[PDB]
Amino acid sequence: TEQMTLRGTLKGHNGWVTQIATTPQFPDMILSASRDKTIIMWKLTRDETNYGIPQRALRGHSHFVSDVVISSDGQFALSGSWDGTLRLWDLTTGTTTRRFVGHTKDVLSVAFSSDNRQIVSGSRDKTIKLWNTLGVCKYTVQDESHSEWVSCVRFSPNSSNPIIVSCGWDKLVKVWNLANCKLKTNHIGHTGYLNTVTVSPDGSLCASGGKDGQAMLWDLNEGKHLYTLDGGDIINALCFSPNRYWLCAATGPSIKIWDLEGKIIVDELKQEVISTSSKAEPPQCTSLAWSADGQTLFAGYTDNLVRVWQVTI
Amino acid sequence: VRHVLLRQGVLGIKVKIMLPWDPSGKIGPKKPLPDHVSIVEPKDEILPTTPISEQK
Repeated sequence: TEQMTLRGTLKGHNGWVTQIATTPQFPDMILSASRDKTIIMWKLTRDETNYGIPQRALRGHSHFVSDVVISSDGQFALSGSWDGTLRLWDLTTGTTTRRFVGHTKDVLSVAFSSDNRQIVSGSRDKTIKLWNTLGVCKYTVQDESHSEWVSCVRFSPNSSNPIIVSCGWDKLVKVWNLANCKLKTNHIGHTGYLNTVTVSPDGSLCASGGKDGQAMLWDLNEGKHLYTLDGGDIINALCFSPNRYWLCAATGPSIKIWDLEGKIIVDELKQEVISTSSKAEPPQCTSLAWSADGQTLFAGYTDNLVRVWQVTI
Repeated sequence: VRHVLLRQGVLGIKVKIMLPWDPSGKIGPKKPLPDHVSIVEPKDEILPTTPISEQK
């Protein structure tokens, strides 16, 4: 039966792992961000003595790098940072193409479109904003926006239509359609602020979570509240699987991998159980991302490590 | 400080007065409080949320 083994663990950070992402073009790369103010590009050897080595280290920020995302070609990479700026990397030696100037506060969330021509940003400005790849502002959203910090935005894969998700700490999830830039809907739910949201690879769903730590499911186009599940104390990051209908929820002491059909927990990932006391005996898990193979998944922790796992039958 | 004379010697007057503005304006003296620098604290706190979908 499909179950999990502890694969290995990476090392090479002085700051807490904030995000991880992986391009399906090169699954032999993997990319990471951290509060050591650098994004590290790795070189994955599949030896079990290690599991990878840092290849290069991209440098140049004056505050944390919150979120990071790959290009659809894997030849570019983009970052959002708490210095209020973004950078557009050339992941071959270094040498930033462009830095995006204009925010008054942190840039928390960021994402990179499928056509590689639209780039969004969530900010503690309380503004979602759109960005040309030339590094200028196609649009700015300041009407019908969140009344609190913007937690996470997403580009939605679709048949062709433009839809983007937005969720803030005002305990609401707003869906936006481009070329009118209007509220498609407002979804109400979750007591306490929202941390994260993520969209299905098919794109008709929004799995949302927050302080509540409950996983509520919404319909993108039907606009209906499907159901709610108790996901534990707090869920900081979510990521669907590419080759299954699972959903992997990142809670503090454990990662909870959920089968969706039927609705049940498959397993709970436990890491090293080393004796420590008392407020967070293991480090909290904060980010996670699947590989495109779907065999292996990765995790971000606050001990500066990325723990690897692998599915075993 | 101002000196005032009389038929017997001099008398010294001194006056010291403390400016009150902290909310706003002119603005003349700066808005923070002087000796104990206070934390200016607004308040809001409500929730009535329940799950629903409301289309716009």
